[PDB]
Amino acid sequence: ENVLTQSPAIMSTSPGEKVTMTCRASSSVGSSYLHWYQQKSGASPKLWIYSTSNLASGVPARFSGSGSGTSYSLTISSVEAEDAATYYCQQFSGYPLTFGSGTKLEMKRADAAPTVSIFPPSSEQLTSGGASVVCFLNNFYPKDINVKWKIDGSERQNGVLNSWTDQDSKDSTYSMSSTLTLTKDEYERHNSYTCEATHKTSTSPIVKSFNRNE
Amino acid sequence: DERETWSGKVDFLLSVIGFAVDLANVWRFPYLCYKNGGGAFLVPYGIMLAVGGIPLFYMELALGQHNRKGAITCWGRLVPLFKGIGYAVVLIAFYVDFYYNVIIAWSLRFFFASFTNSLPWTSCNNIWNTPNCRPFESQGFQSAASEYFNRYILELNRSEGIHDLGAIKWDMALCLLIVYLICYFSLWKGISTSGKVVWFTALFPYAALLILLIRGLTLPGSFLGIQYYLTPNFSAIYKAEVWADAATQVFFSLGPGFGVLLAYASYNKYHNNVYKDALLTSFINSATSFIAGFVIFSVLGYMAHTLGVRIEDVATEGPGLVFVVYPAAIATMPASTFWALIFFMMLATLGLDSSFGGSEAIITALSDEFPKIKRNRELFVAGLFSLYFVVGLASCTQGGFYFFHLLDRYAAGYSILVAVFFEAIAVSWIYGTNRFSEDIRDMIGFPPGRYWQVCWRFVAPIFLLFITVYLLIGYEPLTYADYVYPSWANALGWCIAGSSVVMIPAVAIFKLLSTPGSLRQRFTILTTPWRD
Amino acid sequence: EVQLVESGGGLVKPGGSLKLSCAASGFTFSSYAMSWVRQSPEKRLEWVAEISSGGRYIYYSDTVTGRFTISRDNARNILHLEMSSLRSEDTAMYYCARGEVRQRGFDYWGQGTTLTVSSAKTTAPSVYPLAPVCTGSSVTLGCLVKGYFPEPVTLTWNSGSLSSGVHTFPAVLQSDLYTLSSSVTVTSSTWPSQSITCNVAHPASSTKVDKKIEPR
Ligand SMILES: CC(C)CCC[C@@H](C)[C@H]1CC[C@H]2[C@@H]3CC=C4C[C@@H](O)CC[C@]4(C)[C@H]3CC[C@]12C
Ligand SMILES: CNCC[C@H](Oc1ccccc1OC)c1ccccc1
Ligand SMILES: [Cl-]
Ligand code: NA
Ligand code: NA
Repeated sequence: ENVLTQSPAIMSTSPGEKVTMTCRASSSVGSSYLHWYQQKSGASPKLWIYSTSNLASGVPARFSGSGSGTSYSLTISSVEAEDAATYYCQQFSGYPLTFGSGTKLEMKRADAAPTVSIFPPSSEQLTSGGASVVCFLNNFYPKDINVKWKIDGSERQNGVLNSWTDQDSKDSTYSMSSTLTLTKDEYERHNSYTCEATHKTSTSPIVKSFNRNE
Repeated sequence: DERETWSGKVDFLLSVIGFAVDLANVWRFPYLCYKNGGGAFLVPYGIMLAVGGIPLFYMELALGQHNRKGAITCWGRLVPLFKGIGYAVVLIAFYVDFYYNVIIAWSLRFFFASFTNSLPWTSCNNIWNTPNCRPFESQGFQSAASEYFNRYILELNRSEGIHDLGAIKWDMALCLLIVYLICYFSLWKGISTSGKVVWFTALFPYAALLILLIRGLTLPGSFLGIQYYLTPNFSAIYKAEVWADAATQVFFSLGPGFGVLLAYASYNKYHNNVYKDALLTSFINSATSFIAGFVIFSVLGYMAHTLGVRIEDVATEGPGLVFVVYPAAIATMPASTFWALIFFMMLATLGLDSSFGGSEAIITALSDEFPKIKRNRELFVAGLFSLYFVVGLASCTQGGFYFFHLLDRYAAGYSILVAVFFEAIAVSWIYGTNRFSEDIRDMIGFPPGRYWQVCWRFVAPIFLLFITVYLLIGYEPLTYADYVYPSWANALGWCIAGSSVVMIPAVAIFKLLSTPGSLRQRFTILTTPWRD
Repeated sequence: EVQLVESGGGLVKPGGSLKLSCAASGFTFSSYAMSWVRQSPEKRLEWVAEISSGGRYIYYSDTVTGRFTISRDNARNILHLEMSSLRSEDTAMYYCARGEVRQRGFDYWGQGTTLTVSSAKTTAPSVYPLAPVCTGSSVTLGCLVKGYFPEPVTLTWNSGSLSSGVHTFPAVLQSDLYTLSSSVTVTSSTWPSQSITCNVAHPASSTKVDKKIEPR
């Protein structure tokens, strides 16, 4: 097959900025056979640019494409906030039809520190014989963040489920939940529980903790 | 089933170009402009070209590239019921080779006769002349070039008709031999060599046309001829005869549904953009005709101005124009020998690559249906051209022109019109535009517009019928000058013309009475295409 | 005017067999070539199969060929995709897509339909209410939806009355089971003076649970 590689995978962009994402093919593609699609979150892809030069209907003039052979690109003269989406290149030159790995447009914003909450296992889960300590980290930027779990001052690094949210539509921040999961016995043999988040917005890790005696 | 293919895109293009353009561009197209209102004739010609010829031209090329088989096999695979179209088409191409190539023979004969300080058709004091000879065309008289072509080259005066072919012109038989020797050694290895011979035979006419255009325009009175050529008379557009001449010219000058574009395109790559090929080649064919018009009438005006000859007597069509009228002007201008040799070599190459296509249409259509001769190409076409030559000697006799003229008015004129008519009906109604538009989309990436579909379905059959009816209305028992053909000659002509069309029901009735089931259950099997 | 709706799809064990469909309306369906394009979990696009305007031309991708079969109904305007010998790599959002013209690509896409191929067992979620560690200007409450399969789950707060300050985190598969969490943030006055309830709905297990957060 003719595999299409798109770069970058993820692109951070403030509205007003000019950006250029590229689509590179393993084999030569006819200029009239490479197309571009935009896909908003939770929606079906739309034909954006066909034959790498021609904008589909509805597509703002700010969008354009260029390229030939094995190197193509989608260029936006002036990014708007409504351009936050994933862009796929596709060749219909030869079978099998292939799409590109995709390029995701994410917006920029001032760096935000995470408001952080820690939660002890519910009494209800404790009856079941399990114990999940949950740590929330909300409305921060940029996306990448690093938690660490401590039990009685000692670091624990297993039984953890981390989950980021996608970029929020208006504020443009992110959120991440960490879930330390222990057994019933493991949870009660200790007392102090701690989760810290190292994020670039501070170089001192914010700390949230509780103990089983208050 | 993956066959040979063109050793280059240009090889195919020049093959189609070479086939499409021939003497008709030179000797019919400009005369029509002249007859039917000059530049005003371009309107019915252009419209009939847009809605009649080019759709049919495009259709056959697509059919060729898609099914990838010759005429007989392709139509059998398209519609089993109408497979006889393939046979009807092939034996038409077969009939034409019997008389068409002698035009090329006449070309070479004049080409050899032009190796002289003085061109022999200039004077009236030669051994082959009569008191009725005058230096140029005149009402009530004969011209020195007419008497040269008739009393010397053809020796036609020594024939009392088609019953009396008389002796054989061995100087003409030799030229016809040379023609087939060229045709042989261009087609015996297939398109690998034929696609290279067309680099000369299809490009030399443009080399010749260019310097005949310059020489034509530099002549005094040249602009006068262009006036006669293109002075618009839109009153012609209101005339139905003008449209019919336009429609007829467009059809026969593009040659669609003749089995040759089919054969040529059958060697194309499957995903080749045959739509661009159809438009490019169609234009070049008509553009060549337009250019050739200037080439011809620039010299025609020169004659009417500096030679004192009526325009009515020189603005003619057919072999009278390039074997008599045009060389007559050539022999009067400086460096006459140069322009003679080039002209005659133009007309020769102008027919050769057409003769290639006609023949190749046969050889390809047979190789796809019969593996026996696909394995033995050289042996087959040697027997073919030998058959051509043997009977072609009848065209080399003193009454040879009478033989040529008979076939010309019967062999392919009517037969192919109703053949292509059934072709349009077969693909647009039996095979359907739906399936054909689908085939084309798979090839070139996109389906034909609603325009082509409407034209293939409604305009094309009416277009073809508008011509068939027209050739029938203007019918007249075959004559030539004072000479009137005997009734049996006319009867034989309709047999030759009929032996083609009769293949349509003959195989239809045949394959019907070869089918299991019911009458409703014959048509479905014989209606369902090969792809199943 | 132009509308494409995919139907079928759902949970299927490996080797299983299902038939996806797409109902087209707003255009001459018999005049256009349709395609099936599937999306990875990872939100990657992969072409599956193409069928011409008359079904006389079919193309499959290498992963799909021999197992899937694309069909057409030009009478009722329906595109079909039968799947057999299903593998866990076939899990995707399957899109009804139409392009007649190679040169123009796929100008219309359907809403899609989700196919899940897994040997994982359909379990019901354990919904755990969360009250925070026994005060600031605002309070943050949570809800843990643990150990369920398959996707999706529908989580709202107080009948979905409040949508501000809520962050529901996408599910993550661990040992063939999904765990999902969510947080809500309200003014410290609002809670616990008022009731904040977690509304979790897992249709695959017919589970509807409403847990509300107690301060203690
Ligand atoms: C006689 C004067 C006035 C006009 C001369 C016309 C000449 C220059 C034109 C007419 C037909 C043309 C050719 C027909 C099409 C092709 C195929 C293309 O892939 C390469 C160019 C080539 C080979 C063209 C070269 C230029 C050409 C030869
Ligand atoms: C488009 N070009 C015109 C030549 C056209 O094709 C042929 C040329 C030579 C042999 C067979 C031909 O036809 C199959 C034609 C058609 C009818 C009568 C004479 C000539
Ligand atoms: Cl013409
Ligand atoms: Na012609
Ligand atoms: Na020719």
